[PDB]
Amino acid sequence: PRPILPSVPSWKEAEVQTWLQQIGFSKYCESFREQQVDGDLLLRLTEEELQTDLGMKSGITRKRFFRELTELKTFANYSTCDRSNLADWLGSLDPRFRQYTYGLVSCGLDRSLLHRVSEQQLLEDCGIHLGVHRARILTAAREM
Amino acid sequence: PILPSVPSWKEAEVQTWLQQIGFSKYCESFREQQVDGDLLLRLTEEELQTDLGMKSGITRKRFFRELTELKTFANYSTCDRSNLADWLGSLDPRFRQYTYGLVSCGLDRSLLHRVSEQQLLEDCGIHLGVHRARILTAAREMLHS
Amino acid sequence: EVPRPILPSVPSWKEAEVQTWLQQIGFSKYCESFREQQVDGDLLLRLTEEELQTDLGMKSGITRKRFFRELTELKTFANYSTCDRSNLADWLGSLDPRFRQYTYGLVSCGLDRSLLHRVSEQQLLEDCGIHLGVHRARILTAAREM
Amino acid sequence: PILPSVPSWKEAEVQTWLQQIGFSKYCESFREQQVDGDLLLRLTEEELQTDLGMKSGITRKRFFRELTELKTFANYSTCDRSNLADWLGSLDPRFRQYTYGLVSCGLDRSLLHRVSEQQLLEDCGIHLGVHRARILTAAREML
Amino acid sequence: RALRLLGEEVPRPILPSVPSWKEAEVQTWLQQIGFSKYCESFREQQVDGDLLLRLTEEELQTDLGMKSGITRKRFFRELTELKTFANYSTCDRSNLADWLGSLDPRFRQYTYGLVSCGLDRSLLHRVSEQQLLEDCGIHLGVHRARILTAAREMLHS
Amino acid sequence: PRPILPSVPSWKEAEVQTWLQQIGFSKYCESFREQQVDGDLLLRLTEEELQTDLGMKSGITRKRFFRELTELKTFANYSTCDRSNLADWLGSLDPRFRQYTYGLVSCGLDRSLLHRVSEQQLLEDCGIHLGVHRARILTAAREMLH
Amino acid sequence: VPRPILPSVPSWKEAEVQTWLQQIGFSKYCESFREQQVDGDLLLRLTEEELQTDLGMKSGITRKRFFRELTELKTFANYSTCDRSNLADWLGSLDPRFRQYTYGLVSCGLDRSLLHRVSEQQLLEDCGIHLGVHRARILTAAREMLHS
Amino acid sequence: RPILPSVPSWKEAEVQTWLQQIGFSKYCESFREQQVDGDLLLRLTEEELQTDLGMKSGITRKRFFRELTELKTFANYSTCDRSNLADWLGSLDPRFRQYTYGLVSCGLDRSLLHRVSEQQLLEDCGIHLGVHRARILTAAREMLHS
Repeated sequence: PRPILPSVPSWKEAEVQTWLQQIGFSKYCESFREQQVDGDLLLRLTEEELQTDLGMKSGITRKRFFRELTELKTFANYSTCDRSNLADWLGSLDPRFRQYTYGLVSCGLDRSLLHRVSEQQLLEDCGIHLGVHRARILTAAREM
Repeated sequence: PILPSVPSWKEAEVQTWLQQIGFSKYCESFREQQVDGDLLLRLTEEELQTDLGMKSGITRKRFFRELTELKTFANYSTCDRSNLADWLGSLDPRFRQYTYGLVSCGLDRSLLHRVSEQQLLEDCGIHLGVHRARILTAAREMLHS
Repeated sequence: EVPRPILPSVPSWKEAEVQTWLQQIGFSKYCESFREQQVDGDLLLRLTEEELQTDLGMKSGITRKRFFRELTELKTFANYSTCDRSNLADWLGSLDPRFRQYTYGLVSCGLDRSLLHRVSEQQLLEDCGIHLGVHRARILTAAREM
Repeated sequence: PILPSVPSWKEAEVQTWLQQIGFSKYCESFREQQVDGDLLLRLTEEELQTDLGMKSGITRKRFFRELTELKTFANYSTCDRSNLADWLGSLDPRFRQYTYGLVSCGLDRSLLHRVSEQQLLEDCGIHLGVHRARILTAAREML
Repeated sequence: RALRLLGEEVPRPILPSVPSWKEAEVQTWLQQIGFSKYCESFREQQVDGDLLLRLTEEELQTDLGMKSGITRKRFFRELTELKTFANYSTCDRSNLADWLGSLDPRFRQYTYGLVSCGLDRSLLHRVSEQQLLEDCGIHLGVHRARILTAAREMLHS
Repeated sequence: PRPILPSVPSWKEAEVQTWLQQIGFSKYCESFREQQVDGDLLLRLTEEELQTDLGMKSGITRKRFFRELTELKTFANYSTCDRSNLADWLGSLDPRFRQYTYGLVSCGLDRSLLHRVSEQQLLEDCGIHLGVHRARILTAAREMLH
Repeated sequence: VPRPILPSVPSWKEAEVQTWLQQIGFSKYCESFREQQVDGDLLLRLTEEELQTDLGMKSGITRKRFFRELTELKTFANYSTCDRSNLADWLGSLDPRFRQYTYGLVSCGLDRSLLHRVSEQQLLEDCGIHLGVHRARILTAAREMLHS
Repeated sequence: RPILPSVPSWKEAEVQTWLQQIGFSKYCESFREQQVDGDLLLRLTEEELQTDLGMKSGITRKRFFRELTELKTFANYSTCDRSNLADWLGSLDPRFRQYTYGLVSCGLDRSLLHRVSEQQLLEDCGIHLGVHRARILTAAREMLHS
């Protein structure tokens, strides 16, 4: 079935490899192995890195990949890196927002600091690309 | 007739559709690229040209003509809780095509009032200004709770 | 010497009628490209400079100008009844007969008489393909009254 | 004499004119490209260089010098219902050359007042700012 | 009485009617100024008085084959002298030459540029900075500013 | 004798070499040696230098590298070059900010000067790329006792 | 009248330019300067671009050495033939080093009376004064000049 | 460990000796070929170092500038520095002494310094650190004149 609370931030190369198999991306196992992609790097993967460093030339294939990564990010356990439980805060707003947890905690944001965050920061620093999402997160952050 | 549940389509249903619209030539590319319903609905000019090998702008226009038809008469119920499809359709039947674009950003009826022109263009993929403006206008004259 | 039929239902034209028109206007040389690219009425009415150069192989700007001269004539005298419920054709024509050529551009965006008042300059240029500023300005002005 | 009806010229008359002005070398290109009166009047720098193969900027300048003459002394009556030709000419004989530019956008005397500087440049092909400004000024005060 | 125009250095004739010059007179002038090397190019391209007066950096480099910026500068130095002392009577009905000359003798060189756009004394008051640069080919800002200033302070009533 | 926090500013080529081995970047030992990277240069290393001069072509590899370097920078002993103890000031704000110490002291900033620092300075001169971090550091700097 | 102290560079011919190149250790470039027909006027107006592309001086360092010599020459040159209003002494009074800008200003037809109206853009683009510090000083002093 | 070296007056030979002392003998040939003397050494840019002197590595350039900054910090500028800007800059911060030649080359002195802008200190005088620019500017506005 579908894995329950995987601790992706603490994943090692081997766990990333397993996940690539499960989602039907075995073709890319070699690249990910050579590049030594662990949990931290997987969560922070960009379009650019995927295309140039991991050899995923097709925009459609990349879209499929990010579709899977988004799913993983949505259901991951962030407890090692998420002391204030931003995951649950984001999830309460909309389950789909949970995917942004690692982006926020990687900049050192927590519940208490969230109120002061700017739109630019959510886009550039936290990697929230959808305006709709940014706006909703911003709004809710100002009112808690 | 029956409206196809394109959001839930798999590669095989996409392959069938390509045949029906006279694009059998492209079946192999779509198979290789593993285009399912979700990816079909979200297909861009760029992806069509570069990743699927549809070099001609005219051919791409023909393709989008067919895709727009499909999108107009698709069943979105699995992914469209608030029934944005009918809201769009009531404005103009041709706007139903934008359903998946809106629900893919997590918009629904309640959130629609707050949407910006930039958001409709960049996030939702509504390319025609005329359409954007009409959708924006009608969204502001909704229920604001 | 005007191509026959006059007052044609270009929106409903198929490849064959496009082919016939190309012959009549002395562009037989391009029949093959139009055939290969499967240009019908709808696509002919929406044809761009870019598509004409790249996809249909009309390399000369002067040849493209000759082509658009003919296409403008066709668009000016075409029957748009199937696709133009609000009769934008007559509205445009009343302003200036030459403006009737913009009918398909306006109806293809889903504009009609009632919506026209709200249209912007950007919309007329980008969405409706009205390239001449003079024309855009006149159409815009008249739209803001109705 | 009588001014030639350049708007109605066919390929053959364009060919004749090229010979007369000493541009015989370009007859073949003009023939291949099927340049008639309408296209001759609307010819751009770009078309002349790329489509007609006139590589030299100096040669193009010589060509436009001849074309401007032709435009200045052409008969526009078929296409110029409101006689913009005479209006332009009265301002400055040299402005008659812009007749076809204006009538091709569907302008006439009555509409002229509403024209903008951008429109005269982009739509009508009036490249000299000085000329644009004078035509604009006079158009607003006939209103 | 600083008249070096009666000097041996200065190309003959003095006060030439350059607007009416034909290829042959252009050829003669090239010889006098030590640009014989370019005679062939100018002949081939059929440069007459009107084209000589209107010549641009671009035409000089690409169409006439003068690849060096320094050589072009030398050329324009000579052309500016010619333009400064030329007779513009055929083309300058309102005597813009004298108007420009009264401001500064070296501004007379702009005469053909101004009359070529259809400027005259009466119209000069309305001229813009853009027009002097793009239409008249006055490249030096200092010159543009002085001409502009003087034009705005003209009596048109 | 072994110190807890390493004195990276005083490191020589040999200590840099050792560190590369420990973090699994032995592959790059040669490049670092040829380029004569010491502690000072290691602390000041940029993306560009890492790619072009040290031959680390992969953006993923560079990310792994900087992940290790950030840790080193966070826990380094800066006492030789940090007379006013900006390290502890930054650390008090957030332990993760200690990584910016060498950036600040390399421009000649100290506690007394910190109040005057601008956003542009923190970005261009000090190399603080994260907006969130800049803003927090800036805020705290303005509200200091001069 | 045989040897002058301050050289009349504006009136120099090719031959005097050639001699100067030899003296400053740039004999290697004599042929290029000869071929390009560089006289005093052109020497004084030489740009970075012309020096690199037309005269073949590829190195930025070599160009810097060249301009170091040219700046000296420009600073001490006699401009009397072309400088009626004595802008040279005006510039010199501000700072001796600013005398090097004389030919740049007189070549645009500036003089003392016109100086008050000059703009920063003009000093940079038309007169070739590249150092902002120099432009600012010249601009400041020019604001206290009397115009007509 | 040179005491007050008169770098502005240095000839090719002294620059060569200096290169040897700092472990850059590899670059002696290029510096010789390009005829780098004291004046050119003090005014050297990243661009000239890369393109004209063949120092391809950014890291090597950084090492070089580290040495040059040291030399500039300890140099005797008396030939070119009549108002003793060197001591004024040094009194502010010993690390500012390195900017002496940049300032005096533009003809600046103690009395003029106040009129300089931040852009001028960057573009004309080659002061790359914003923090340094701002500190020099501030102190210049508050100084005692005659």
